[PDB]
Amino acid sequence: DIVMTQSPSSLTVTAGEKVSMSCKSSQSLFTSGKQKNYLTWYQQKPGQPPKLLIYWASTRNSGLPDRFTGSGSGTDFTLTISSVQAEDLAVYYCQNDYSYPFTFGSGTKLEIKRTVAAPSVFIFPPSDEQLKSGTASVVCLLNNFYPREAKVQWKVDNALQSGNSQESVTEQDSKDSTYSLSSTLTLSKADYEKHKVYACEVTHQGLSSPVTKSFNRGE
Amino acid sequence: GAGNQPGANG
Amino acid sequence: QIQLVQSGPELKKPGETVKISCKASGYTFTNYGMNWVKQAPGKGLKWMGWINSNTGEPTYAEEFKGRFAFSLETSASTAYLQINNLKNEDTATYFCARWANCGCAMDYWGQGTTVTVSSASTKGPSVFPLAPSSKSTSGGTAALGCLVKDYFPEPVTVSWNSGALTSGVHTFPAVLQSSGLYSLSSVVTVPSSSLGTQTYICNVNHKPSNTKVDKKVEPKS
Ligand code: NA
Repeated sequence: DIVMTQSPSSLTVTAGEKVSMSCKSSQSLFTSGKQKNYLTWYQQKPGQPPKLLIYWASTRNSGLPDRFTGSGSGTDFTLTISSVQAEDLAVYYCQNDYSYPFTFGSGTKLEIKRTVAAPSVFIFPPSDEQLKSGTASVVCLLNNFYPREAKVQWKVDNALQSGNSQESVTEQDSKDSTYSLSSTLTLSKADYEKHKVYACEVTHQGLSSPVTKSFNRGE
Repeated sequence: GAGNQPGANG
Repeated sequence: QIQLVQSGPELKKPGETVKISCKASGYTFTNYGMNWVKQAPGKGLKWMGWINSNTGEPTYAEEFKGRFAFSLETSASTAYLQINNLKNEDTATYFCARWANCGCAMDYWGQGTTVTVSSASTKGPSVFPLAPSSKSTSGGTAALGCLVKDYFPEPVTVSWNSGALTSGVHTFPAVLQSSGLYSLSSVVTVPSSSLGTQTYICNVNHKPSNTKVDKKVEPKS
């Protein structure tokens, strides 16, 4: 059967550049009679179903921009993007459609390189409904930064914390290619009642010095 | 056309 | 105006049985065969098979023969996928997709159905506001959100203002907190002057526990 080898697995480019992704077969995908290729390109943006991009190896779907061109035949195929925009952050999949089984490729993940964006930092004290529940989550928001590497440290009454925090990073954004991070510190209401100053220290390459956002409990 | 005959020969 | 609508996400124990529906509308149903595609969480796409809408004949990929069944109900324009004797490896999102009129590509896709196979039982989330406060101020802009805490399994759906607010929204990937339950937060940045004239409502839907919550996130001070 047809094994679809895709290359490279992840590739990173600057916004505006043109790039190449490769799809290679085991056996040929040529009809020999219709002189048409049964290869299809699909795009999967995060959280969505796949979208049909290109069928018959170069024919574009209805409503598609003219910056995606793939034109291979036989056993070697390429998909190329003329000007990468921030909306093209996705995984690209080739599919054999010549014969059963109609195998997919492994996927190429395309990521964006941009300039440095310092994070804007917000802190949220726990809600009164949750404090009635017995727990207290304090949330620290790092918004719209690049690159992805970022250090976040919790200080409660200027005492660096080592447990009780969980972090989550977004995918790269569809409009400006940045990342967003949340760090959530989780204490009981009792341990929360025993301290006053809650602070979030943030270190990132866009900041000349690390930035601290803080509140005092009860304001 | 069809549609219910995928592939080269259906 | 062609839509494929799939049934909602389900939590099933190992050994149990699941059926997923795929109701198509907008085209003559019996002229376009129906494919199924598996996507394991964080992993790639695998083609499972397809069923003939005209004849009823299924065709399975070799890995899916035996525990998987494709069926149709033509009078309701609906395709069905059934997984028997559920294993751990069946936790995934299952897509139904339509053969294009070419026969060369898959044209219209459903939105996916996530099946989680686990002995554990459903927990519905609690929802707590992340109110704007001036500790939530940067530049001229304010941040606000919703904490969606202590739920099982994934997914939760979060929208804002019944889907009319999308710009500047970050819904974060959930963490697995140490209790085994999932926790998530959804945030938006808005202008700070418009707090007090705009309203921001987070809409949280956890289908496996039939939990729907609308929470108006109001300014603190
Ligand atoms: Na969280």
